[PDB]
This record gives sequence, C-alpha cells and structure tokens, in this order.
Amino acid sequence: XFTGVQGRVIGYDILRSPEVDKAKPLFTETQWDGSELPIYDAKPLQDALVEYFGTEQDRRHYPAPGSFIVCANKGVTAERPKNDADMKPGQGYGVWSAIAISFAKDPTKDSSMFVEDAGVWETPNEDELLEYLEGRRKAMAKSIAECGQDAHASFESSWIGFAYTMMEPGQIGNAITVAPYVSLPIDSIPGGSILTPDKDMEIMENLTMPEWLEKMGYKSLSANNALKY
Amino acid sequence: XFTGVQGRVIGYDILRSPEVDKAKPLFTETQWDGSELPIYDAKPLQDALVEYFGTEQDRRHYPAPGSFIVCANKGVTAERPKNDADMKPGQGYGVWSAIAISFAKDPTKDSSMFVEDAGVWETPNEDELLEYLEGRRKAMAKSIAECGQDAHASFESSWIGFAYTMMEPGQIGNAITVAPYVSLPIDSIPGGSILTPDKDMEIMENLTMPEWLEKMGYKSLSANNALKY
Amino acid sequence: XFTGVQGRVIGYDILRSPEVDKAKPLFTETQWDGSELPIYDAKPLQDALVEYFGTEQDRRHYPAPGSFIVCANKGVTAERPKNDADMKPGQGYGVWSAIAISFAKDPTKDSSMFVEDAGVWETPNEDELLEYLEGRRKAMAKSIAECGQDAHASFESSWIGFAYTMMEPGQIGNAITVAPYVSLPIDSIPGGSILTPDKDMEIMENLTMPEWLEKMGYKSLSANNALKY
Amino acid sequence: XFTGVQGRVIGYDILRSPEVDKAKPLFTETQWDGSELPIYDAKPLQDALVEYFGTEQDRRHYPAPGSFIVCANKGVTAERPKNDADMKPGQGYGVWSAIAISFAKDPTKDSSMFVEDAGVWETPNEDELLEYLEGRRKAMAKSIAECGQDAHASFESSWIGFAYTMMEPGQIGNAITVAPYVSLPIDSIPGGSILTPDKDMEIMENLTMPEWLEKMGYKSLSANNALKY
Amino acid sequence: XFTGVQGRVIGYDILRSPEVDKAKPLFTETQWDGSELPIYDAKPLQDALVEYFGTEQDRRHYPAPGSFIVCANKGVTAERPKNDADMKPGQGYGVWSAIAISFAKDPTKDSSMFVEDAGVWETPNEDELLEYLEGRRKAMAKSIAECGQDAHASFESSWIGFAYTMMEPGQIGNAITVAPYVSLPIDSIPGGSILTPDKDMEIMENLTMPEWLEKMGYKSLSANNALKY
Amino acid sequence: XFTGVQGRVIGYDILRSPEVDKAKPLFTETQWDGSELPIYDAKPLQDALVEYFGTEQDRRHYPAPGSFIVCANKGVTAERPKNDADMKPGQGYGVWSAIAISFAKDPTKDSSMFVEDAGVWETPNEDELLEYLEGRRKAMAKSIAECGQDAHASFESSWIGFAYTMMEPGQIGNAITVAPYVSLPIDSIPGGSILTPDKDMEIMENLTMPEWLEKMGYKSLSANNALKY
Amino acid sequence: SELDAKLNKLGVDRIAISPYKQWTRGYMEPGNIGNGYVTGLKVDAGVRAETKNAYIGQINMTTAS
Amino acid sequence: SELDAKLNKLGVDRIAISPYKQWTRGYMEPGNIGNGYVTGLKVDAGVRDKSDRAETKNAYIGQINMTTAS
Amino acid sequence: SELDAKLNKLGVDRIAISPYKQWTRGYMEPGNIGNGYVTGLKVDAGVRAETKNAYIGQINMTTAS
Amino acid sequence: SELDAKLNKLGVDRIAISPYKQWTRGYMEPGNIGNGYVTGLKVDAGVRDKSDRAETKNAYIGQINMTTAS
Amino acid sequence: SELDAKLNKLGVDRIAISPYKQWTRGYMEPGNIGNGYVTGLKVDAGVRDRAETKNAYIGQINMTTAS
Amino acid sequence: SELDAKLNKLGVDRIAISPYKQWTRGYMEPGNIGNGYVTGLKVDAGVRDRAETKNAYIGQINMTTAS
Repeated sequence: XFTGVQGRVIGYDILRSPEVDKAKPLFTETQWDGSELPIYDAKPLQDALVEYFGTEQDRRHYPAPGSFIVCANKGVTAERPKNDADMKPGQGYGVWSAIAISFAKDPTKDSSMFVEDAGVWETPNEDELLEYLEGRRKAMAKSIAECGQDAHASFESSWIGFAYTMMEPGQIGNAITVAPYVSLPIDSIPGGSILTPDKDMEIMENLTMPEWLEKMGYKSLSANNALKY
Repeated sequence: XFTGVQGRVIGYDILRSPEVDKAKPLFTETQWDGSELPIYDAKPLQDALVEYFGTEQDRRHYPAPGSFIVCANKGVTAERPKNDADMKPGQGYGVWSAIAISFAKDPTKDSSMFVEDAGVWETPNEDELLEYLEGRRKAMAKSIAECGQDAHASFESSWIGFAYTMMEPGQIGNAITVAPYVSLPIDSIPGGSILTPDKDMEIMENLTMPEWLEKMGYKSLSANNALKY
Repeated sequence: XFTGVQGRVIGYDILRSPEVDKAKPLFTETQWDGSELPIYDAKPLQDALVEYFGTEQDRRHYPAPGSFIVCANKGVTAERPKNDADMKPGQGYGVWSAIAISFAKDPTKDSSMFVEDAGVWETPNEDELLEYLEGRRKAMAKSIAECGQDAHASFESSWIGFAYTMMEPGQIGNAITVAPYVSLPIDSIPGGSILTPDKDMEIMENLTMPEWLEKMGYKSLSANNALKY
Repeated sequence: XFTGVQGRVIGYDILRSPEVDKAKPLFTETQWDGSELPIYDAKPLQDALVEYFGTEQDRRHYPAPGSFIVCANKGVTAERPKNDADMKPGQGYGVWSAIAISFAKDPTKDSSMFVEDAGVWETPNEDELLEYLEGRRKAMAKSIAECGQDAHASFESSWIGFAYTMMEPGQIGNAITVAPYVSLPIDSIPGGSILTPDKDMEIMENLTMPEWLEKMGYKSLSANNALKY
Repeated sequence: XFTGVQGRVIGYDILRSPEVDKAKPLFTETQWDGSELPIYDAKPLQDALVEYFGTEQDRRHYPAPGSFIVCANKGVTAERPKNDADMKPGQGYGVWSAIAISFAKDPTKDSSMFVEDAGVWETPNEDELLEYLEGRRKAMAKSIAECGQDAHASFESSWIGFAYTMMEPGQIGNAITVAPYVSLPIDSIPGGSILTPDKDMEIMENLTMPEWLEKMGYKSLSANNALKY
Repeated sequence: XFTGVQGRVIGYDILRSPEVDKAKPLFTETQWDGSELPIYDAKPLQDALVEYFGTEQDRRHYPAPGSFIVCANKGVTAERPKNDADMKPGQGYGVWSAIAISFAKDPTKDSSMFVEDAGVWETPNEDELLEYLEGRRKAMAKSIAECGQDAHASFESSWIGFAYTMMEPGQIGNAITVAPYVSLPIDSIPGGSILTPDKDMEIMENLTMPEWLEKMGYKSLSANNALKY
Repeated sequence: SELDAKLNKLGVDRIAISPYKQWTRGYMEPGNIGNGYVTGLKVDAGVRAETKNAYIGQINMTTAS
Repeated sequence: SELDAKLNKLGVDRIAISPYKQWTRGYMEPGNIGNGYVTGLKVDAGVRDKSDRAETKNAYIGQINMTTAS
Repeated sequence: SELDAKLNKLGVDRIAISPYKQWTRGYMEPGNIGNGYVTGLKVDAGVRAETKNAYIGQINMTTAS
Repeated sequence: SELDAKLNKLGVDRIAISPYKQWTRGYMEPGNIGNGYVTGLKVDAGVRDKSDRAETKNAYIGQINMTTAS
Repeated sequence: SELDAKLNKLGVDRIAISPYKQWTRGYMEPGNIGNGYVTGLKVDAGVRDRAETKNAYIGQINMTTAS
Repeated sequence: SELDAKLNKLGVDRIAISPYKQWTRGYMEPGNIGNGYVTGLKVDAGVRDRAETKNAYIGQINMTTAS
C-alpha cells in the first residue's frame, strides 16, 4: 502493498505529468459503496518514474549504490527452449506482468492500494497474449472494486499497466513489477535546501513533470510516447 | 521469530489480562536443563491484542494506513472444490494455523521465542482436525523444549493457540499467524505524553488490561469469552 | 545482495586478516571491460567473521538477543532417509552452499556484489560433490564476470567459498549462506568511545585482525586453519 | 546590539504593520558611502511588539515565566525628591530613553544595528525635554551614519523612538530600552504546526499585522494611535 | 531572577530536607490579594545545596571545571583599613548579603521570585549589624508582598537568609548571593540512567535529602547545624 | 573567566604557532604547591588569533554577522581633553589593558584561568607607562601564583600581554581585552567535513599555524613581527 | 520494571512510542521515539484472514524469520 | 498540500529527503530527513540466453538491495 | 523570503519556533526548534518599566552588548 | 509530580540531566538532556589581606564561568 | 580511509556504531549512531537427526531477507 | 589528543564545529555540532577623536559577558 498517509506517487501527487487529467478511462466499475470507479491506463505514471530515476545511460536520480530500497514486487523468469519445443512445466513462450494503483478517496482514513501480479504464457501468437492482458485488466479492476469492502474503503481511480515480452529459442525472459519507496535528494528539487525539508516537498508537489525538467535542464524521455514496456 | 531484550508482549508484560496468572497449564515438559516447562493455552494473550488493535468495526489502535509493520508470519490458502471432491494437491477440506510464545527465563541473556506453523487438512470430520491440533501442541511443546539446547537457553512458560476453519463447496480459505512489532501511540497511554517516553511505558506496564479499558472508556471485547479463533 | 557506498567488509576493509594479500588466486577471468579478474578462496574473510562474532561457546560480538539483522541469505534442508534409500524428490545424500563477494573497482560509482547460491546433491561419494563444487566456482566466476555489463561495472577481485556436509541415515541437513549487516559495538574498538564515531571506525579500519585480537585479549580461533566449513 | 543573518524584526520582516511603507521620513543623512539614509519614527514597530506580546491585562504571546530572554538593554532610575528640590547628583526631574534600529542594506554581509541610549534630565518644563529628545535623534542619526565606516557597512533606513516621563514629589522613575531575542510559539502562527518549522516562519513572514490579528481573533491595541510611550 | 515553569529548587522541590515542613515562620505579611504570606528562615535550603555541591574538601556534585553556569548574583567587596580607621568611601567595617526565594502559589501561571541584595556597613559592633539584618528581612518581606501586584501574582511562602562577616585590620572582605542554574548528573540519582531522563527526575523529586545521602553513602554536613553563613 | 575541560586555545592547543616552545620566560614565581611557574610574553597566541579571525580588510574566519559570542572581557574609554589639560576624573592621558592565560597543570581536574584587567593613566611620558606595565605583569604573575590555593590548583605556565595607546588633544581612546568562545567552521579545517566532527578537531589539533596557512593558501600576517598591540 | 533497570545499563531501552494520533506503527519506521518494540499474538482464519478479529488491516508487511 | 495540513495534526508528515548527492535512497535508511516516503510504478520485461536485465531496463533501480514488503 | 534562500546556502536558517503553549522563549534556550531568532523594539517608562505596554514580565534577562 | 503533568501539556518539561561524570553543568550548555533547569540558594562571605574566597566557601561553585541574569 | 573522504562530500558516511554493551545489532535499528553498515561472510552447514549456531554465531536473531 | 581520551570517559568532548560557511559562531548557539568550545586571546587599543575592529576582527558581534 500500500501507499498510505505518508505517501506521494511520483507522477500523480508530486512531479505531475500533464497527461494524467488529459487522460480518459478505459471504462468504469461499480463499487460496493456504489461509485463508478474509473480505470485508466498507467502510461503517464510509469513514464514519470523513468524521467526521474533515469535510464542506465541517461542516469538521473537513481537509488544509491548499495542502498536498501524496500519495494513491493513480484518477478518471474522461464525459458522457451533450445528448440525442444516441448514444455518442462516452468517454461513458456512469453512472460508478462502488471501493477495497479488505486488512489484512495480519503487519505485521512483509507490507504491507496497497489496490486501487482504476473506470470508466463503457453501459446505463441502475440495477439492471444495481448488479448489475455487486456482481459486481465478487468479482472484486476473488478478485483480492486470488491477489494475495498473488508476495509470498508472505496477508491477514486485505478491506474493499471503491463509489460510482456515474447520469447523464442532458448532465451530466458524475466518480467517484473516494482513499487519502490524512496526519499528524494536535494538537487532534484530546484531551489530546495537541506534546511527547508517541508518547503522542499511542496516545490516537487507544485511543479509539473514538464516544468521540473526544464528547470533541471533535463531533456524529456517520455516526450513523444518513445518508451516501450 | 524472537522477542528479545527490547521486548514486551501486549498482554503479558504490558496491558495484562487477569486471566494469565488465573490460568493453569495443560501440562508440563522436561527441558534439557531439567525444569518442567508449563505450557498454557494462549487465549488471554490473543484476546488482549484484539482489545488493543480493535476490530474492523470497533476500530481502536491499529497500524497506520500504509505503514511498514515488520512481522513474523506464515500464511496458507487452498480451495475445497466446486463439487469435484477430487484433490488437485494444493486443496483441502480445512485449513489451520498456530503460534507459540515461550518467555525466556532470563531476558538479560536469552531471547523469548515465537514458533508459528500452519497447513491444510485432507479429512472432513471436524473431530479429526480438532484432535490433530490438540496433539500438535505437544509436538510444538516438546519442540520448544529440545529447542533451547543449541542456544543453551531454557524457558519458563510456553503459551500456544490455534485457528482453523473447515471449508466445503469451492470456497477458498486462509489461515495465518502473525506476531507484529509495533510502537505504541500516545493516547493509548492514559496520562502519557510525548515528553515522557519512559514513564509512558511504565504506565502501560502497570495497568491491567481491565484498568486500561476503563480509563480509556472502551467496552471490553474479550469479556465473556466471545471471540472465536 | 550488495554492499555499496556505505560498506565495509569485516576482514577485507576493517579488521584485516594478513592472509588476504598473502593469498594468490585460483585463476583469472576476462571481463567485458577486459581486465583479468582474479578469483580467490574466501577462507580468510570467513574466518574473520568468526573471530569477531565468536562461537556459541566462545561468545564475542554477536547480534543482540532479539535484534533485526537484515541479511542476504538462502538456505536449504532435506533428509537422506531412515534407510528407504529411495528419493521422494526433496531429499538428497548431501547438501551444499556458497557465497561470493566481488569488490567493486570504484566504490564511488559501482557496488560490490555478493552472489550466493545453494542446493542438494543426489550421488553419495564425497569426491563427486567436492568435484561439482570446485567446478561450480568457475560458473559463479564467469557469472560474476558477464554480470557487470548491465551495470557497466567492472570488479577487481571475487572471493568465493563453500560449506557442505554429507549425510546418510534419516538425518536432516541444512546448509546456508548469510551476509549480515551490522553496526559495531564500542568495546570491540580499542580506545573507541561513543563520542568519537568516525574515529572509532578508523581504528577498526587500521588494525589487522591479529592486532585487534591482541589488544582485546582474545585468543585466535582461525589461527592454524582449525575451522571447518 | 545587532540583528544579523539569523534576524527578523517583529513588525518589519514578520507581522508587518501597514504603517511602515505608509510612513515618510523625518529627514535624511549622507553616509560615508554616499547614500541618503532616511530616518523614520519608530512608532509602527514598537506598537507591533505590543500586539504580539500583549499587555499585563491583555496577555498574548509573552515570555514564559522563568525563561532566559537574552536582550540588548539599558535602564535608568532616579528620584525627584520628597520636596528638597536640591539635587544629590543621581536625581532628576525627568527620565528618558531611546532605541534605534537601522536595517542593513545587504543582510548577506552586514548586520542590522540597534542603538539604544538613555539618561536623566535636570530641568522641569516638559518642552525643554521634548526638545532635547527631538534634537537627540539627529545625533543618534548622524551617529548611525558615520557608524558604518569601521565595518564598511551602509544601511538603508533607521527607525528611532522615545519614552520619557516627567516626575515631581519623591517618586522614583525608570526608563528602559529593550530589544528581546525570542522564538515564536506555534499557536501564534495560524495553521502552523510543530512539524512545519520553516513553513511556519513564512506564514508569519507573509501576514500583515492586521491579517494576523483577524485570523487569531485578537482585537487591535495599536489601532487608533492609543499607545503612549 | 526568577525560577519559573522549568524550575525545581534543590531542597524544596527535589532533595527535600525534613526541616522545611518542620519549620515555622518568623512572621506573616498581608499581600494585595489578601493572603498572609509566611516568611521562613532560609537555613534548610542553603544547607541543602551544600550537601549536594559539597565543599572544597568534601567535593560532591559541583559545576564542572570550565562550565558556563548562568546565575543570578550580586557581590560586594571593601577593606577596613591598615589602621587608618578613616573611610575612603568604598570601605567599611563589615560586609553583608542576602537572598530570598518566594515560591509561587500557582506555577502554571506565575513565576517564583528570587530577591537578592547586599552591601557594606559603617559601624563596628556586631549587634548593630545583626540588628540591621533582622530588620532588613521585613523590608525585603513587605517588598516581596507589594512586589506581586504588577504581575498580579501572589506567592505562598518566602524563605530569606544572610551571610556577613565583620572585618578589622586592612583585610578585604567579600559577600555574595548566588542562585545557580544547573542540570543534575546521572550518578547523583540513585538508580538513574541516561536512558530514563524523566524517571531520573522523579527519583530526585521523591527522596528526602536524608534518604539521598544514605543511598549515596555520603555523610551529612548540615546534620547538627554545623554550617556557618 | 576560565577555559576548562571543554577547552582548546587557538594557538597553544590547536593551530600552534612555532614560537610557543621557541619562547623562553621572562621569569618564574614560586607557587604554594612549590613549582616555579614560568611566565611568558603572550605575543604568539595573540598573533595566532589574528591569523585565524583575520583583519577588517583581510577577512578570514570571523564571527558571524549577528551572532552571540559569549566572551570574557573588560573595556575602558576616556578622553585627554580639547586642550583643557585639567582632569575631570574619568579622563587620562593614556589607556591600557591586559589578558593573562595560565594553562592548568592537569585539565582533568583544574581549570585553566584567564585574568584580564585594564585602566587609564595619568602621566604623559610613554616610558612611565611602559614601565608601569612591565611592573604590572609581576603583580598579575604573583597574583596567578597565590590564586590557585583556594582551588588547590597549580598551573604550569602563564602567558601575559598588553595593549596601550597614548593619547593627547580631545581624542577618546579605548582599550580592551577579550577572550571569545567560538566553534570552528568546516572550511577552516583542511579536509574536514561536517560528517567527521571529532576527526575535524584532531586535524586542527595537529597542524601548526604555518602548516594551516599553507594548506589554506593564506599569507601570514604575524610573520615578521608586524602586528602592533 | 526491574528488568529495564538491569537492561538499561547495557544500553538497551524498551520504549516504543509512535508520534501518530491513534495509529500504531512499526519497529524501525522513522520518527518513532524510543529503541524498543512492542509485539503481540494474532492467529485468525476465514473461509479476509487479516481483517478478522484483530485488525492489522491495510498494512505493508515485512517478513522476519 | 491541503491534505498535509489535515494530516499533520495527527502527527503524520510526508517529507522524504535524502542527504546524498544525486542518489535517492529508501524508506527507513538512517539519515533520511523526514518521516514519509515517495513511491512510483515500474514494470518492465527483457531477455538473457542459455546455459538484472529486467531491472536495468527503462527506469533504473539498478544495483539495489531489495527488501520485499507484501 | 528570497533572502532566506540566498542565506540557506551558507548554512544559516532563521527559523525560531518554541515548543510551549502560548509562551515565547529566548534564543538559545534548549528545545527551541530552529537556529535563528526573532527580535522586536520596546521602550517604555513610568514614575514598573517592564510591565507597561508590552509585557516582558517575570523574565530572567541576560545582557548582550 | 502532578505539576509536571499539568505543565507537560503546555509543552514544558523540567528534566535537567547533564552527561558528565559527577559534575553538574549549566542551563543551556550543549549536550544537556532535557529542557528545564535545577536551581539552589547560596550566600556565603569571607576574607583576604592587603596589597574566589567567597565562592569557594561552604558550597563550592568554584572555577566556574559565571553568566549574570537579572 | 581516503575513500571515505571522497565519499563524504557526496553526503555518505560509513560509520556504524551500536550503543549496546558487547552486542552487534543491525542496519537500520533505531539508536544506531552513524549511517553506514558493516557486513561479513558466513557459510556453514550441519545435520542432525543448527546451521546458524555453528562456527560464527548469528544466533537467536530476527532475520530480514534482502535480495 | 591523549587528554580527550581520558576526558571522554567522563562524558566530556571538546568538538566545536559551526555549520556556517566561513563564519565562526559562539558557544551555545543552536546548531553547533559538538559540546566544547574554542577560545583565543585578543587585546587591542585605539583612539579616535574602534577597539574591536582593529587587528583581530570580532566585529559586528552581540557580546555576552561571562566573568
């Protein structure tokens, strides 16, 4: 997992990418409370985190060498064999994973939830996978929906997304989900200072992802949809 | 797991329910040192924790939305199928789990131990399960007993308990054990104050669970044995 | 896992056993950068940690009763049966495990890596195991080598070692690896003081394991190769 | 004293009374640098401090019973006798005192200065005193002016004021100046919180004295010039 | 000074000498509120502080070599000449000083006050001095009494005392008053610990000066009235 | 004041000017203990402090604009009149002042003492003043000597010095002594760091004043005796 | 209690206070005053485990074994 | 934001500043100023070939000691 | 304000918060959060100085010059 | 005592512990644990002879750097 | 050592002192002075018919896995 | 130095570091790291028709007397 009272999601709450209110649902689902909970593709958020941590080459604000980043994660690995296209059960043609974040309606009481899941796939036409995934969303979605009742907690919007890769040949393939829990560094906050801890936060809470980039002199990377997942 | 030098068990060490010295063993077991270690049902302690955290409805002092409560736990889930009363191995008729705490004789040197274990059950008459469980205790018990020798550590009393539920129909059932490790909040301590950290502790260490409830104006919930497990 | 910018390895960086530069490789392996990365037996380091934590009997600076020592570890257990020398798959004749530490060439940027792995063995002549192990090293070794490229990080030396035990009769056997992450106590630092935190560190960083023992009045235990693994 | 880099003057820098830019000099004086340093009556500032600390009756945010408020001060006491209107030298007809604050042009380098002085008066017509005082200002003023050169520091405006009382009959009379150095309390800061230390400051730095009063529900006391000095 | 909300007087509030409630006034004085404020000799309190700090020989808990003990004090020195028993004004036959502490009726609002004064004496018969002093008390006393009204603060008891010494021959003599403001050390608190800050205080607040001495193994020094002033 | 257990004197203990052991006494004086206490001119030390704080022009490590530097000091001012070479008592021809530091033999128990004194002078031939001063030293000196007995504390060496200026014409002249009590800044410590507090100290404790200057790239100012006093 | 007294001289305290209104929080989370912990026992089951009887609901669990 | 204000009176802040140059670090590691955390979303997938590469792609959380929370 | 921003990079802040209900307290007294101070101007007289107009009453004064 | 309890809710504590072996030290000196102070009463008088001794008598506040508060 | 010096200017220290008599304790447990950690290597094996307690003792510990 | 070592076991340290760029500041001012102090000696005189600002600068300071 969760993100609660101490939380802020890079992309939604701090460093907002414009895209987020520009967005529009894939659909809605009734909750036990009764509100139609909109579900949106998680492209903006994912993309945000890239801009901030950076890529192996374009290194920006990444977790320190040797640190202990507690995370919510699941992973999966398997082969799709040397040729022997016979399946010793932990093998598959393709691997897939997903994460889902549902912002709580009222952060004073209920906690925002992450739901992340993953697996392997036993067919080899991409369409079949693609299809399974877009289906899966609704499972996760209705799942987010009845999920609240134990907690008597209703959400406000769930953002969901995927990464897959189709294998062949005796390659091994891995797919993961990870929500990290970090603390921001000073120079990522323009005009922040180690003496101004909470003002430092409100600066990140007031810049849009664009703005942040400009003041930092960092070229975009989400920009024109250029990141695959 | 363990609870060591920094430990206090809600119910035994702080917030004591009367029941605890009122109790009387189920039996005793020789240890390698030689003392007869009494084993008692863990009803009082379990019940205590409820009074303190509260129930989903009767919300009292529960872990904060989004916190990182490190815990010692094990869990278990399985179905008992749609009808197909044929067992694809991770299925069962009933699920069970248990926790056991054995207070160390000398907290200056040895650590108190938690032993928690769990599983699934393949018969469907409740008596057979019940029976397995009451047997199991002695296993855990003798286990607590020879357990010390590596550490050359002898205990003083082990408190052990269970939760089970018998399924049928294509329901999925879950059973868990969890020892949480928390820090207490100010208002759970009558006349505590953020400026009196250690005095705050000795207030909880000196009230009995009854007393605590009264000063807090909280109705009991263990009261007349009303909590199932 | 890793040991990064905040790291120091008992034995290599602080409390150095002489053995370490006295050592000489088992062999070398090309890395993607191109440097021949020497691989050495991890005897000295392992032995160091014993001198410092101490043994169940010769108790020296061990983790506090009840503490939360975050560790990198893997474990393994199985039986080698009552006689029924027929293998219900999670059983074996012998059990083995290993750890490998590869100090980063430049601690300002890349992180030192631990690689630890383990398993069980299905033959029962010791030579066959021994043999598998000495082979395995090179796997781990070449593994350490191509390992860097994702990170574009090259090492400087990997230190690798093993523990195994051969079973028979219906004994159960366990093998583990563990890198612990601790903070040192005051009296392990001769002339250290709670007011001199960083000086306290440079004292441990400047004594060799010998020296440390002498000032502390602790008899050696690595001494003349007397620790089995 | 001085008020330097760590400084903020109640009334000018935090909690501003409108009066201050509404003001207009009594005159100007050349400094060694060459800028005409405007001198203004210190009525607004003085009055501010009253609104904040409060009066013996209308108690608002006063120094804690028993605290150690370091201050810059000077005091003076004397009698004007039982009748014997013959002067044993430490006696006088009237007593007077003054304080002067000159805000530094550049707080990054030079420090703002307080100049406070006082004495007794040997005539008994009020006009003669009044007159001495209004004269005195210019002394203090030109004094502020050549004052900078040692420090090579030039000011930007000096604010100067007085308190006197004319005695008769065998009364003893006291006159003082005091610059206090305090730290503000949480509830004087509307929507301040002990967790938001620097934001708490910028709230006081952004309210005008009026505004502050309104949010706090405190009736004015400077209001329509009602405070004597 | 004063002793306010943060205060505790060695002898009255912590480390109490029995003497204090055993005492009985010298007299009473009406206050502006109307309560008869009892005035008592300050022998017990003075004596207490000796037991705690100790004497140059019997060194107990004295201010650290080189520390900055902020104090309320006044001092006085003069000669009574080589023979020339002719008085160049800052000379005298005897020197005297006094301190007075008046515990506030309500420590939540008003502050306890110290009043300390001193001087020199121009006669040379001891009786005349003694006499002046016992008179003086009442001045200070009535002074404590009307003293409150500015603050609208009424006391509950004033404790007053003196030290004098009569000189002759070209000796120089000094007399002082001093209220020190210290923080207590750990080992003055039996069973105190650096981890138990507020409990450490309540131990000193609950022992009587006798008791304290016994647990510390310190022989008394006030004991049978043996300290001169 | 004194300089005690928490002390270090710029020049003697940290940042040592070579001069100090190069020095040689002016003379010695018996103490009540019996050791001949050497007295030396305080030129080196004084000069040190200049190198460190710097001069109004050559600004180096001076007290922050607006800070609260607690100091041991005494001052003196007077005129030597417009012509009227008639003395209204607080006037004089010349003004003088001095400071004296006597390092304690054992800093674990006794405190090092500063003795500083000052005044004005009523003759107008420089020789007469000069002379008074060199005499005065011995007074202060013997004074340092019998000074110990109350404390039963004996010193090890007293370092004493002076500043005077002879006036004429209606000039006003001031003379002062000041021991400041500061905390050093990071960049005055070559290779110091805010994370290495005590190591930072031992760097200043191990450089000689020369060395310090060189690493800092600061030209000397004591150098070839060029500072007047 | 007496134990704390013999424990404190080793440097160990067992204070565990959280700065939140009403909520408990976990060992090691920043801002907790003290250096100890408080534990308890919970075992519950249902045919939804967590949320029954004693609530440790909506929590980020970290396993220690 | 407004939420923080209603949140702070409970004792909860959401500051999470790290004292390192450039690097982010994790919730609970000593020396972090603040008592909150900042999270994000990362899902990526990749390849290796028979006889790291998820993590290092797109958003880097590379060379990290992961601690699972569920 | 802007000044604080140029000031902070030197290491100087000007926060001065007291942890007491209602009461102000002084620069350097232990427990104050921040490393700055807040000052003001008071001059008053009477024929009893302190307690008039602006109250700094019942205070332990420490002179700085 | 009871007063502390009514006092603490205002934010005032009266703890004053020094971290030195045996020695007392003064209000405000760095390293003191607590935010209160402890005071006492000392009045003593003594002698010297022509051409410290108050302080050092009876109760010792010897070798101290005094700071006046009035 | 030299590394610390180049490391400190980044804000990273590697001090790891525990306030307990004799006992080591773990990275992140409250009360530890410093912001670094100290690690080591332990691999041991044992059967019985006991890994941890052999050779180097990390006994009676609450382990937290990091991978 | 050696003294500190015998001194520290009493609980006394003599560290006195200021967190300001270039500037020294005084004993007890909040934010100072350490619990000691550093002192020095200054005596200077000047007339005009100015003590402080000469030779060693302690200029623009709020002095607090200790005796």
